[PDB]
Amino acid sequence: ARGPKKHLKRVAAPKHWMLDKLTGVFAPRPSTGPHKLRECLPLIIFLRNRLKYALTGDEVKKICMQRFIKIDGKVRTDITYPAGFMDVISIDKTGENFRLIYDTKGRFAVHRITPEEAKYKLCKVRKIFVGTKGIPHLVTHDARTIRYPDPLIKVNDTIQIDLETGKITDFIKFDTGNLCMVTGGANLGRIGVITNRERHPGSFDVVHVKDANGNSFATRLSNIFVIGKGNKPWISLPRGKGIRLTIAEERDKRLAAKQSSG
Amino acid sequence: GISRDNWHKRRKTGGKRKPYHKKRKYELGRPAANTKIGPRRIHTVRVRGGNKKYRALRLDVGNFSWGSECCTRKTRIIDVVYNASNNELVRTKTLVKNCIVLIDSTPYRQWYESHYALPLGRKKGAKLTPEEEEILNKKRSKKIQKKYDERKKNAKISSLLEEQFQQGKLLACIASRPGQCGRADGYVLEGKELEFYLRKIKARK
Amino acid sequence: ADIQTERAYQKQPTIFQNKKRVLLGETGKEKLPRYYKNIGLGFKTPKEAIEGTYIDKKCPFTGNVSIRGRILSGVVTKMKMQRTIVIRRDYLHYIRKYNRFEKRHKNMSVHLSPCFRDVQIGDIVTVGECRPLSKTVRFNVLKVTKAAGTK
RNA sequence: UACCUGGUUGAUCCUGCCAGUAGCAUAUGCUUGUCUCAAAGAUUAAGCCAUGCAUGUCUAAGUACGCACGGCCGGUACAGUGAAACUGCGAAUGGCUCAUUAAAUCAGUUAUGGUUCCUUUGGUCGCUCGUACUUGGAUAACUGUGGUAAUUCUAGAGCUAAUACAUGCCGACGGGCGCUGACCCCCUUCGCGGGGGGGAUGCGUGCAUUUAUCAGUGGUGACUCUAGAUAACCUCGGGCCGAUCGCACGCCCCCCGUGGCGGCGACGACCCAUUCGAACGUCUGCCCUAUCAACUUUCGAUGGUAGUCGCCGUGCCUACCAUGGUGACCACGGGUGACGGGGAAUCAGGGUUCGAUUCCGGAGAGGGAGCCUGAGAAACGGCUACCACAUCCAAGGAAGGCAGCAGGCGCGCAAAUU
RNA sequence: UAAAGUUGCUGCAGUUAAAAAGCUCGUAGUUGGAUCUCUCUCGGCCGAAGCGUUUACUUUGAAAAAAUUAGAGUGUUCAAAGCAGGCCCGAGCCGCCUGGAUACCGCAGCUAGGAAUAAUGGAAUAGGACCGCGGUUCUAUUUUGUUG
RNA sequence: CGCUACUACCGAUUGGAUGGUUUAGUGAGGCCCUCGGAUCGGCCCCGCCGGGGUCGGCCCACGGCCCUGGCGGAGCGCUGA
Ligand SMILES: [Mg+2]
Ligand SMILES: [Mg+2]
Ligand SMILES: [Mg+2]
Ligand SMILES: [Mg+2]
Ligand SMILES: [Mg+2]
Ligand SMILES: [Mg+2]
Ligand SMILES: [Mg+2]
Ligand SMILES: [Mg+2]
Ligand SMILES: [Mg+2]
Ligand SMILES: [Mg+2]
Ligand SMILES: [Mg+2]
Ligand SMILES: [Mg+2]
Ligand SMILES: [Mg+2]
Ligand SMILES: [Mg+2]
Ligand SMILES: [Mg+2]
Ligand SMILES: [Mg+2]
Ligand SMILES: [Mg+2]
Ligand SMILES: [Mg+2]
Ligand SMILES: [Mg+2]
Ligand SMILES: [Mg+2]
Ligand SMILES: [Mg+2]
Ligand SMILES: [Mg+2]
Ligand SMILES: [Mg+2]
Ligand SMILES: [Mg+2]
Ligand SMILES: [Mg+2]
Ligand SMILES: [Mg+2]
Ligand SMILES: [Mg+2]
Ligand SMILES: [Mg+2]
Ligand SMILES: [Mg+2]
Ligand SMILES: [Mg+2]
Ligand SMILES: [Mg+2]
Ligand SMILES: [Mg+2]
Ligand SMILES: [Mg+2]
Ligand SMILES: [Mg+2]
Ligand SMILES: [Mg+2]
Ligand SMILES: [Mg+2]
Ligand SMILES: [Mg+2]
Ligand SMILES: [Mg+2]
Ligand SMILES: [Mg+2]
Ligand SMILES: [Mg+2]
Ligand SMILES: [Mg+2]
Ligand SMILES: [Mg+2]
Ligand SMILES: [Mg+2]
Ligand SMILES: [Mg+2]
Ligand SMILES: [Mg+2]
Ligand SMILES: [Mg+2]
Ligand SMILES: [Mg+2]
Ligand SMILES: [Mg+2]
Ligand SMILES: [Mg+2]
Ligand SMILES: [Mg+2]
Ligand SMILES: [Mg+2]
Ligand SMILES: [Mg+2]
Ligand SMILES: [Mg+2]
Repeated sequence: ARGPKKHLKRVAAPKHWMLDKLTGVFAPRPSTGPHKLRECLPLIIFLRNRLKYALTGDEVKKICMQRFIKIDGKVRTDITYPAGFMDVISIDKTGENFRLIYDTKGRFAVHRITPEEAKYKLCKVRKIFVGTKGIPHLVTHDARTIRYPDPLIKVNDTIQIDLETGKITDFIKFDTGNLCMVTGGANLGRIGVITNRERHPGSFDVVHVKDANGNSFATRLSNIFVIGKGNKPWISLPRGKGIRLTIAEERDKRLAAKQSSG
Repeated sequence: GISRDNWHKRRKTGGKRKPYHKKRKYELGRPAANTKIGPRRIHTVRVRGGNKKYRALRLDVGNFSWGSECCTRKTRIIDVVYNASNNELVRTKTLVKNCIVLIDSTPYRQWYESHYALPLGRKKGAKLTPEEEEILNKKRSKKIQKKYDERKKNAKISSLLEEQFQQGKLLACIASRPGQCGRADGYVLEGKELEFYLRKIKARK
Repeated sequence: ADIQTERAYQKQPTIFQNKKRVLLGETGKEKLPRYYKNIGLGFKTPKEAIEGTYIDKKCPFTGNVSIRGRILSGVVTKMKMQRTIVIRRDYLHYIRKYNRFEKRHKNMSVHLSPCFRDVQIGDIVTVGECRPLSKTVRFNVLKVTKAAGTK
C-alpha cells in the first residue's frame, strides 16, 4: 500500500465481536484512540449488537448525534470510537451505566454498575518518566498522562482515577498475593491471585496466577492487570467471578438449569 | 533518481540478484552540499515527514569552543588546511565534518585578557593602545585584586597555543555537518591531537 | 604512536583529554581515563578492555554499540579480515518423509574486538546481535572459550 | 471397505507391462418437470478498445453587497434560504490482474537502545523581563471587451472579502537567578595583613536548534538514557509564544465610562505520550537441472578509518587502505505452462498432486525512466519525455491509456446484462 | 489421485527374467565394542547470586489471524447451510432466560521438570583440587565532632 | 538387393523472422548548482489638488514644522519580489 488503510473486512475482524459472516463484506474499522484496534470494542457494535437499541448503522448515528452516550464522562458522537478495558459508558436518557470487563470466555460483557461506581476507573501504569523542569509524568494503558504522581508508584501498578477531575485517588502495588485479571492470551478473562513472578532479562517475564477454586495458570507480564489488593477487588465483577469452567461442567450446569426450568 | 537502496548490490556469495520492485520514494538520494567559504548562503530542503534540512552552500562564520578554558565564541572561518578523507577537499576549500580549519583568535584573546588580566598574543616590542592598557592595568580594590592575583596562579598556556595566538589564527576542527544543519560549529585543537595534526600538515607539505 | 595509524586522529568520543592541570599533576602520569561499560546479560568485561589502550567504536565494551536480540554460538574458522572473523554454525535439518536428519551449516561474519586476543581457529565463540555494522556483519563477539585441546 | 480382473503357452508356474475399476476438475455430446444454494474471459493475448458510468464534499460555528428568492425598519453594517467562487479536507483507501520474482516474495520468531508518522486520545500552551478597541496589498465569483476549425484553452479592462497571502504589538512585568562590580559597613591586627557581609551601574536569561564542558531526579539486562549546571549559537528559502468563528448572556465600581469582568463550544498551532501504520534488520524454512564445478573482485566483490547522502543503521556512495568473501552440507549458472501462504483433491498407516481465484502479505497499470503536491505516491480514472500503437484537424495544432463495471474485436476446446 | 509393495522411509529388486563397477587403495559422507549408583555467603525455612561441562530426547507451559477441516449446542418443515434462539403473558406497557464452546496448528525460536539412550568434557613434564601461614606493588570507601 | 510411405538426424547456403545481451559514439526530459533579469512594487527628489494640529506676520487672506489621502515627471539613485 501507499498509505494508511481505512477499511476492515468482516472475516478479518476480531473474533470477540461475534459478527456473523453473511451480513456484509465489511466490518466497522475502529477509529484511532486510547485502545488498540484488536483490543477494543467499537461503539456501534456495543450499541446495536449487544444492547439491541439500534437495528441498523443509521440508527446508531441517530442516537449518537443526540449526545446521549458518554464514555468516561465525555460525550462521544463517533460511532466507531474505540472503547476498551475498564471503560465506563453512561446513558443518562435511560439512566444506565456499564463497565467494559472481559468475561471468562474472553469477550466484552454487558456489565451494569451502580451510578456511584461509574465515577472512577482503574488504570495500569505503562510508563514513568521525568520531563522538563524535573517534573514526573505517568502514562497509563489508556493513553492518559498525569503530572506529579506519587513517588511510590512504579510501572505495572494500578491507579484509581476519578473520571470527573482525572486525578489519582489511590493505588495498588504489583506484589504477590494481590488480585489480577488476564487481559490477553489463552487465559484472557480469568481472575486470580499472583503466586510468583519469573524474571527473564532481555525477554518477557512470566507470572503465575491461581484462582479461587485452586486452578493455576501462567501468562506474560504484559497481560496482567491488578484489580484489587489481596482477595478483595476494587471494582464490581460480572456474573462469572473469573473462574473458567471446563466443557464437561458447563454441560452439567446447562443440563441442571434445563431440568429445573419448567 | 539517486537511489541508496541495497537490492542493486551483489550478494554475499557473489551472485547478482534480480530486483522485484522499482525505485521507491523513500530510497532517494540528493546531490552533495559542497560548502565553500564566503558570504552566507543557505537553502532549505523539504524532507520526509514535512521537516526541513538546512543545506549550507556558503559559510564564513561559526561558533567554536576553547574546551580547556570552556570559552565558546563566534568567529570567522579563514581557510581549510587538512582533510582526513580526501585532499581534493582541501584544494577546493570544502567545509565538512572533521575537517581542520583556521579561525580568527581575536575574541579568545579578548576573553583571556579580560579574565586573567595578562598579555596574550602581543609582540615583544611592547607597543600598546590606551584601551588595552586600561583593560590590563585598571585600578581595582583590595578584594578584586585578591581575586585577580589568585586567578593569575592558573594563567598558563602551552607554547603551541601561544605561538598560534602570536600568528593571529587558531587551528580548529568542525564537529557539525554543514550540509545537514546549515552551520559550521567545532572546537579548538589542543593537546596530543594538535601535535598529531601539526605533524600531518607538515608531512603533507 | 602505535594507536595513531590512520589519517584521522583516533579518540574515544566521550573522554575529554585536554583538561588543563597544574604543573605538579602533569609530572605524575599522563594516564587517560578509560571509557567502558557493562553490556548486561551476565557477561563480564575483559580486563584487557578496561586496562587496554586500543580504539574501537564497534567494540561491545568500549565502543558505541548496543547488544539486543539473539545470543548465538559458533566455532572460529577464519581470521583474515581486520577486526572481524568468520565462524561456522552446524545443525541438523529434519525431513518429515524419511523420519531422518541431514547435516547443514551456516557461515557468519562477526566483529572481533581487540580485547579478545589469543583467539585461534577452532575455539568456541559466543556472539550477540546488534545493529548492522557493515553489509554482512550483524553480530559482535561477546565471549571466547578455548578448544578441548588446551594445555 | 487395508479389495482387484482380462491379455504371451499345446498346457503350467513366474517376471513384467498394456487394458480394465473408482474419485476429482476443464471442455464437449444427448436429455431435462419442481425448489434451495451457487462458480463464471485464469490457462491462448499483462493482446487492442467505440460508448456510458466508476470521487467527491457545508455546519450555529472560515469568506455572500448574485433580489436568484425572501420579513420588517426605512442611512439606522450584517433578518433568513442560498447558486457561483475563494479557502479546508479527501482523492496514497477501495476494485482488478498474476506479467515479473527462486533466501527474492512469503510464513513462524525476534529487534529498532538504529527511524518517520495525517488523524484520534491525553499532557503542555501568562514559565521568555524585551494601531492593539484589531495593521497591509491583492485576487476570484460578478459586470463588460475578445482570439482560435478544435479542449474541463484562456487574454485585457472595472469592483470587492478571509481561518487565502502577509506584517506586527500590549499584558503577565512586581521581580528572581547567573556573571561584572564602583563604593559602604562589621570582626581580628599597634599597623600591614587575615576575614564576613551589603551593594548602585552593565551583560545574559523560557521551550525547541547546533557545538563544547561539568556533576551525578527517575529508569533499563545493558546508554553516549531521561533530568540538572555552565559558555555560546540560533539559518531572511526565517521553529513556538492565537490580529480567527458560534451560542447564551449576565455580576461589579468613587460608574453611567476607552466601562470592567466573566460560561460553553468550533478552528489553529511548537513539543511529548498514545492510536493506525510504514520502513530497515535477526534465526529457520522452497520445485527441477552437473550435457552448469568453481564464482566474485577493471565498472564494490569481503573488511577497516574519515566523511557525503539519507528519516535513520549500513560499500548506500566517495577517498585512502588490507586481500578478502562463497562453494559436493551443491556455490555460480540455467529452467519453471513459479506470485508466496492460510488452504484443495485423493488417501489403511506412509504419501502423491494442486493452490491465477473473494482472507493475509507482494507486484503492476502498454514498456522503460524522471518528477510536482502532500503526513503518506517514484501515484498513472496526476504530470513530463523516449519506445510501440493510436483519435480529431480548416495541416497551423490539439488530445491518449478498461489487468475498475457493463460492453466490443481478436484469440482460442474454453467463460454472463452496454 | 488411489489401484502402484510397477519409485518401495514404512516397503521392491540385482545367479539364470532388467541389473554388482575388472581389481585394489583412499578424502568427504554414513556407521561405530564393553565399562562409572545443588552450593557457600549476604538479607526476610525462604529471598538474592552462581548453577548445570553442555546438548540431542521426552513431558509440561507461554505465545501463537480469521475463514476451511474435526467437533459441542440449536426441528433452517428434513438436508446442504446458518449462528441462531427459548418462555410465560393474567398481556412486560421497567418483559424475562440463554448461546455465539472446544480440539488441531508441522519445522525453527522462548519456558520448566526427567536423566535411560546417544554425543561431549576434566588431574600425566601435575605451572591438579582443599585448609592455612609470611614478602612486595597498585588504586577506592568509611572512622578519628567538621575542614586541610 | 529391387518396390511403397512416415518420423527423427546431418548439412551448399543464405532469406521472412523476432527476442535477449552488451563495446564504443550520441543522448530527450526532470532535478541540483552558478549565472540571468522581461516585468511588478516600496523608499528618497519636485509640482499642483485635498483633511488634522500647532509656529510666524496676524483678522476670516498666506508661509514654516510634522503627519495624512490621491495625481504627474526624473534620477542606469536605493531596496524587495
Ligand atoms: Mg489497493
Ligand atoms: Mg472508521
Ligand atoms: Mg515487479
Ligand atoms: Mg514417514
Ligand atoms: Mg494360445
Ligand atoms: Mg490404466
Ligand atoms: Mg409450486
Ligand atoms: Mg486475458
Ligand atoms: Mg489473463
Ligand atoms: Mg477473472
Ligand atoms: Mg470504480
Ligand atoms: Mg475546492
Ligand atoms: Mg490528500
Ligand atoms: Mg467488483
Ligand atoms: Mg517474517
Ligand atoms: Mg533507525
Ligand atoms: Mg500524532
Ligand atoms: Mg483584474
Ligand atoms: Mg495560514
Ligand atoms: Mg542531558
Ligand atoms: Mg560511517
Ligand atoms: Mg566503511
Ligand atoms: Mg509467471
Ligand atoms: Mg505454486
Ligand atoms: Mg494418509
Ligand atoms: Mg494408499
Ligand atoms: Mg491459495
Ligand atoms: Mg495464490
Ligand atoms: Mg498464468
Ligand atoms: Mg489480494
Ligand atoms: Mg504502483
Ligand atoms: Mg491496466
Ligand atoms: Mg492492455
Ligand atoms: Mg506508460
Ligand atoms: Mg494531506
Ligand atoms: Mg507511474
Ligand atoms: Mg483506468
Ligand atoms: Mg488507481
Ligand atoms: Mg470491461
Ligand atoms: Mg470505457
Ligand atoms: Mg465454460
Ligand atoms: Mg466466445
Ligand atoms: Mg499414481
Ligand atoms: Mg498401497
Ligand atoms: Mg506393510
Ligand atoms: Mg519389481
Ligand atoms: Mg541378465
Ligand atoms: Mg565381479
Ligand atoms: Mg572416511
Ligand atoms: Mg556404545
Ligand atoms: Mg495463525
Ligand atoms: Mg485458524
Ligand atoms: Mg540534463
